[PDB]
Amino acid sequence: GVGISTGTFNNQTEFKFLENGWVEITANSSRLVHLNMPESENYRRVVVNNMDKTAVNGNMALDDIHAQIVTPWSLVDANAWGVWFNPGDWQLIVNTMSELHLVSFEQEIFNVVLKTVSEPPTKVYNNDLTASLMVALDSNNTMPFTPAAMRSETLGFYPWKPTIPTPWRYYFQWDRTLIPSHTGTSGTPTNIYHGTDPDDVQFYTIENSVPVHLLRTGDEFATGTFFFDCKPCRLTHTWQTNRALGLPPFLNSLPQSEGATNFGDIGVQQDKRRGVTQMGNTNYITEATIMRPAEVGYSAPYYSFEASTQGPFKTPIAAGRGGAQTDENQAADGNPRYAFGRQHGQKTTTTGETPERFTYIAHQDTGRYPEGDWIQNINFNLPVTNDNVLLPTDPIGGKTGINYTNIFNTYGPLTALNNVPPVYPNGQIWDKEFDTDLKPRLHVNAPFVCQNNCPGQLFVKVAPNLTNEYDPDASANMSRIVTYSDFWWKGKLVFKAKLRASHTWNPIQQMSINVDNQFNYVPSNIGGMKIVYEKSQLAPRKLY
Amino acid sequence: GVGISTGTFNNQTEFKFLENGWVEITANSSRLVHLNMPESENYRRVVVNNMDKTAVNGNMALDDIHAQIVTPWSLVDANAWGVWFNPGDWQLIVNTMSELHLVSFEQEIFNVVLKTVSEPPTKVYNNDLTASLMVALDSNNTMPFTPAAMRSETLGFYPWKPTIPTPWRYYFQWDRTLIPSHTGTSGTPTNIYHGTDPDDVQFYTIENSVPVHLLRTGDEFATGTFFFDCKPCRLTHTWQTNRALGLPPFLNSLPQSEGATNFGDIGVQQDKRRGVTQMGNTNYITEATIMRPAEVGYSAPYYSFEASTQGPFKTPIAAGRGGAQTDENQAADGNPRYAFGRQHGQKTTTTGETPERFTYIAHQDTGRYPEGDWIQNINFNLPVTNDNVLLPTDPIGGKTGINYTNIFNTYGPLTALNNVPPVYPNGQIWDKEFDTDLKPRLHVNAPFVCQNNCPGQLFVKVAPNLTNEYDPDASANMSRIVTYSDFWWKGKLVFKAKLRASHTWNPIQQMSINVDNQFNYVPSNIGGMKIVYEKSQLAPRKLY
Amino acid sequence: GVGISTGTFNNQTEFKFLENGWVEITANSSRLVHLNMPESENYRRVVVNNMDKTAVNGNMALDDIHAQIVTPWSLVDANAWGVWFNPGDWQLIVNTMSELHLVSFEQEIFNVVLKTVSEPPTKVYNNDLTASLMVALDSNNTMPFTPAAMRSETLGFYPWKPTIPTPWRYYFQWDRTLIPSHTGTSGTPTNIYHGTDPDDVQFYTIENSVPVHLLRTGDEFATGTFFFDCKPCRLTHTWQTNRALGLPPFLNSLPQSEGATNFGDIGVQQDKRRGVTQMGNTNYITEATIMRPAEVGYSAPYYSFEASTQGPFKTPIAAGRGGAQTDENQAADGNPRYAFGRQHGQKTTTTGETPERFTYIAHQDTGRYPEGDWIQNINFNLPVTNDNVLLPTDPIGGKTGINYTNIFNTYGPLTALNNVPPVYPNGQIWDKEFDTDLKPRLHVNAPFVCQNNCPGQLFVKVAPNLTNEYDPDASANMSRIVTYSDFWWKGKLVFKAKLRASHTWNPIQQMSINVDNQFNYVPSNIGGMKIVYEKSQLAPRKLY
Ligand SMILES: [Ca+2]
Ligand SMILES: [Ca+2]
Ligand SMILES: [Ca+2]
Ligand SMILES: [Ca+2]
Ligand SMILES: [Ca+2]
Ligand SMILES: [Ca+2]
Repeated sequence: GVGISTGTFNNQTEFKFLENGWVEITANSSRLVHLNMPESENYRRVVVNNMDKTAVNGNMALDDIHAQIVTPWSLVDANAWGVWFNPGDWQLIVNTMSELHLVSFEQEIFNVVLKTVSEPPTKVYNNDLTASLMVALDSNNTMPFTPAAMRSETLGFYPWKPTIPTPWRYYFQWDRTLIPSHTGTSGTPTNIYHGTDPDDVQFYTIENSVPVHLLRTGDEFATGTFFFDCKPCRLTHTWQTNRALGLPPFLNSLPQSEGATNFGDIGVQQDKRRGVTQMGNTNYITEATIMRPAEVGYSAPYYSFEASTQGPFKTPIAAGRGGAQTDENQAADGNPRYAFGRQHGQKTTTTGETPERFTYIAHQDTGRYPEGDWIQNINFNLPVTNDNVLLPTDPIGGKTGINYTNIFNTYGPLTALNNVPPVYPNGQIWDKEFDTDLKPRLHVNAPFVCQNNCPGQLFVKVAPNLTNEYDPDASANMSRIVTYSDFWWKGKLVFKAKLRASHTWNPIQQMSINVDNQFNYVPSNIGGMKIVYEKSQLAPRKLY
Repeated sequence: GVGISTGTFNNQTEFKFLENGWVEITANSSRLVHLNMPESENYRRVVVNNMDKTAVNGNMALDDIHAQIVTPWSLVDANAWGVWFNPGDWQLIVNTMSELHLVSFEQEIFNVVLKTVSEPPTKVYNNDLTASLMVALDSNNTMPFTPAAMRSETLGFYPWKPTIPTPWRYYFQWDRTLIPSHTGTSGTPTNIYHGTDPDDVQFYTIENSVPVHLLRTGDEFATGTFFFDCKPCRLTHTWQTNRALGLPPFLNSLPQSEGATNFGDIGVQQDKRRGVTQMGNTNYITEATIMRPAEVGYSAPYYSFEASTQGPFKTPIAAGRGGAQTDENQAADGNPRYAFGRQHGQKTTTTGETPERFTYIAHQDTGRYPEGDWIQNINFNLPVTNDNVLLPTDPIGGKTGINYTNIFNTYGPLTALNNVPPVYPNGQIWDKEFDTDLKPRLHVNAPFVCQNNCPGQLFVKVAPNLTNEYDPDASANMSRIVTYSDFWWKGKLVFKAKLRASHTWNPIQQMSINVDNQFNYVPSNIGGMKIVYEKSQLAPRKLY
Repeated sequence: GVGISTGTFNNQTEFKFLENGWVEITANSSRLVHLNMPESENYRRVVVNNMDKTAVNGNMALDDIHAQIVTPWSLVDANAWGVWFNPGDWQLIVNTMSELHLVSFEQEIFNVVLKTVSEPPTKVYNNDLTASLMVALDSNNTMPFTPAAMRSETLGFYPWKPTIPTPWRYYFQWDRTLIPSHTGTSGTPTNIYHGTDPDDVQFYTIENSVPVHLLRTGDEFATGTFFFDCKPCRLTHTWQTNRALGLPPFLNSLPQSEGATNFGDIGVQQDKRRGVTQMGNTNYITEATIMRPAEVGYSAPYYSFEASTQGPFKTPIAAGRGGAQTDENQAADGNPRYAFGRQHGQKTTTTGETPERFTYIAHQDTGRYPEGDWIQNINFNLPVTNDNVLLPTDPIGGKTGINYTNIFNTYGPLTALNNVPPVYPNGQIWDKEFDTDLKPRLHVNAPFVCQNNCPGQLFVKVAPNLTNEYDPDASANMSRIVTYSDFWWKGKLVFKAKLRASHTWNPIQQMSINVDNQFNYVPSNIGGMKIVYEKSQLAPRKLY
């Protein structure tokens, strides 16, 4: 009914402690989504082209060619930590728990309203009570999956501020070639957009693949409750790298007085020691030689682009880096860098139109430091001669800036690593699994990955508001009455975490407020706000 | 439904006499609350600063520094005697009863309506039937408690006049220093606002702490019925001060003829009398010496400011004063002074913008008269020499205007006193108890204090009315359609009083109308009105 | 049996999460108590006397006279946080919970062993399997209560290090006088130890008041399980001082641009404002004038010694202080200062024999800053003249260093304050209540206070090991065989805490390890260790 409300705004989280310390966190989100009528009621296929840019020689990475079907539908996407937990709850979940399990997820659209604008320099807005807002929910997932969180196009992270959905659009198959080159490269590299291969053509439309519901003021649509099925994320980090795995060499000479220079001592000739190693040659048994069960971490090619059918692309790393030898200044390939607008973090009161960025660097020691790597000649005669050793300092291919470690992959049967950690408050939450016959061991964008099917996509769109003049048989773009619309949105994501227990004697790391961050969690005398990213795996944990 | 009313205006009290004379007074209140859209849809943190003023030297008391979170929500507060009883009922409850007990309290919001304004010099108002009024009810009390009655910001005291709620805002932790000084004080006293201590930072938002309900014309929200749990107020006053406690000395010579100068007479040398005293020294047993069981009242420091973390503040007194030696002209520390606007008392037809004030002076003799105090030397040799006596006339610290009684506290185990009386029609009714481990024996602002939890707070706010243009990703303050709203409010406060009985031969005090006040309870030929404060503990009562 | 163990060393804590988040923390403690034979098998009455010291004039505070009954029994006391939680668990209990409730407490003595020493320069130790260790347990509390934790004489805070019980001794009634004096004081002040008043003489002996159990190797004694009955401690702190209580003045001019100097503004003449105050005089309504319900905190006399029967003693304060204006440098009367040895904190590897000290300064803003206090003349005419104001700068009694605030007590009916917080790891846990007819509202040494009866005291003592020569009828101190003894001790203290929930948007304070404290929770290359004190009420909480 017009004068009747059809739902309830609620943005309240709820920790429900149960038996055996397994809390049941119920995060509720409500927002006031705002929505205008499409630029055109049509589906368009468009090609983005920037030859000129990549045509520079030694500029291949700045490639941007591609094609896309530009649907007239907007997409309401709430997949991002910043939509379900304020900083206050994120500090709770991160300090006290150890593992999170995604459980359900339900959402509805209530209190819909549609209005229409009129001139002159004085616009006038009046309800159009018979108009309709279209909602459609691709539940089976006939529609291609497009996680908005990857281009900061999710929902507002502040409950007390309106928000908006993103215009949906998806990738359309296209061939394209482009040969790599540096600056000194002579001539012109084949840089061409070939076109399309019919065998891979796929044009989707909501109309034909999903049942669209029309809603009027008095209406309201609510999805069902979906239950995720997939592995538990953890909120602990490991630090033991292959070098701190096992039983330490038994010292024979323990130091006799406190002193930053009083080191105990193994006390046994490197080649007279007992133990095991994989070096059939020597009899040396050092910390870098002894034999650790397997290998934490792996070495992968850095800033290497591979390329197929549609063009060059970076070769994703799952380890990253980190360390007393990074400090974000040394931030290398691996550590993800988030760039975002005012809706999700950047100081609202901030003008100018430059994104806000931060490079997340996890607490886990499982990435590598290439500098220290090296390779010796099987014979193993040390001190190693220059001819028998290949360092990260020696050039490869003849390039001064390229070393062996730059094309090195050490990923093998004995590799062990962890899944990407949650990145509050800009990270994705769940991601759909690849429909390939052999799937990845992890997605580098999401902590959780629905095994079976992921929740479906929810699309909305303001129904066409025809005037009194209209003739389809004409080429002229139809003309509609200006009509925008506002409606409320409310989801409910429910994870089930497990409490933590202290095993150490020493206290551990804990997220906390200090005289230094103190002002990142309060608004400005203007009403300015901002959400500063938090790390999510504070406490350590034995790996072996 | 739009064309349907959803409630009933009722401002009618009801005394329901039961068995054993224990009436059940049911005061009902209805008002037509009026409400505009927030200045900004944001929460702001602001600091009030008036260095300049307190920077005068000998001006510390006029300090006004502090910080506050300025929420975009209004608060409907009906906590004040002037909202539930007209003068007519207040005369009833005060003349015939003896003790009041707070019992329940329920309230609802019915008949909501939202409108929108349009130009030119001719404004035009039209219903926006799809718009929504937001109501939220912090029942658990997650929200900080802010009794409006302390700044005359409660609801209208006249049922036949519209009214409005107050913009909510609460105190935000902040340090600050300021050294006391008088005029002759040389140099500059450390007068600085230090800032904030993170460890005490608390930013609350309704959105995240309470479920907000959206209402449309056809909607209506009603809270539940809460049952207060706390001590009974009384409507009698005591007069016996330590000097009229017990068995009077037995007179030996009763006067023989009427005469303002015919005093009877004890007839026994002050040092040959029998009885008890606490003066191990002397053998004198006068009315000022004999031993009364305990001590009615206590002496406290007057116009003394103490100071902690956030600045100087007056040290509240719970006794006040009063007497044939006050007459409000002598009104000292203790007696509260109320200052208020047209909504609650000041003559409506009165122009100019100066508040209306009155200093309430209770009927109970339990305060003190410092003038008459004094201290003698243990030896007790009278007439007391100047060296053995310290009077309220002798200067302390060397200040001509400061005497010993000015820093004197006589509050001790034997102290007895009463709880603050009801102050019609500007006084608060109930107050929430301090969440401290050791609580006060009384609040000096409320007669009743909920032991457990006090009724929750009700906040309302006009939902954002977005136009057709809006982009969150921009720093510019959003722009909304002008929208105000009106709705009805109705509460029901139910106390349960007990009737009184005459024990004396002489009649007692009674509130009544006379040729002198006669025109404070009728309107003016203009429609002018006003509510004059009434005392509430008319009849006397034996203390011991 | 000799070759049979009679118990189990266990120093393991256990958090048992139940329904509604109310964990059940079970702290277990085991230690290897070590014990020698008494210096003499007799009870002695001794008098400590240091006239000479206090006889200095202006040295009264350094008084140490008293008498004591020196029993031949040792006392095993485990009353101290440092005995039940390592830092690791203390960080858990403090960061995640909100209130603790003491629940039970049981303890036993198992695996007893007695040995005996023999010469020459070569001592030889041999089991004396028939010898006996005496254990006695004053359960009814016939014995005077002596909490060892007040002189750092509790049990070892490290499970992997042996420990020892304290020689028991208790206060014996004695009169004594001593007149206060400063340096310039002429002549000699009456400084005398008067002796004893028979009417207060009380000589207690374990033998006559408790059943002593003899134990041999194969024996083992276990007490019962006692259930404490007393109030819950809290792990939150308040910050609102009278100045941040209530509804903040409604600002009329909110600032228009971010700026450390952009303060909003009340915008209404200090004497034209509405509201309530207790100043019958003026019409000013400032933040230091308006009327707050009651008064958080109280002002008490500082570094004031009172004196009765047995001599001068400091007048304990329950508020302390703290603030941006203390920093421990300003640490004044109130904040307790702990001094301790290697057994409980001081760096074990540290030589020299100076105690380790730290002044605990709580997070709660409920103490005062005397500097800012002041008093005005009732008339209230500001700017305040020097004659009408008495500041903390003006001398009292004629002493340059004494001001009015130095003898000021503002404790009155309206006072509100909290109970002392837990002081890890040197603080006492429970304390016995005074057997007075009117008891204190709090003990300043313990967070918990058994209402009924406190657990009883456990005393141990090595039974007399007579030689072949012995004649009681002789004055010569008997002669025994040298005999020491070792035994194990194990208690189990069980509190029941309640989990916490986030209400704020901003994260809160949390105990945590950082590059700065990092080495206070790990041992030294020598085996050095130490326990650094932790604060226990991290998170804030609305007071009103
Ligand atoms: Ca093909
Ligand atoms: Ca690390
Ligand atoms: Ca602090
Ligand atoms: Ca009177
Ligand atoms: Ca006596
Ligand atoms: Ca503080």
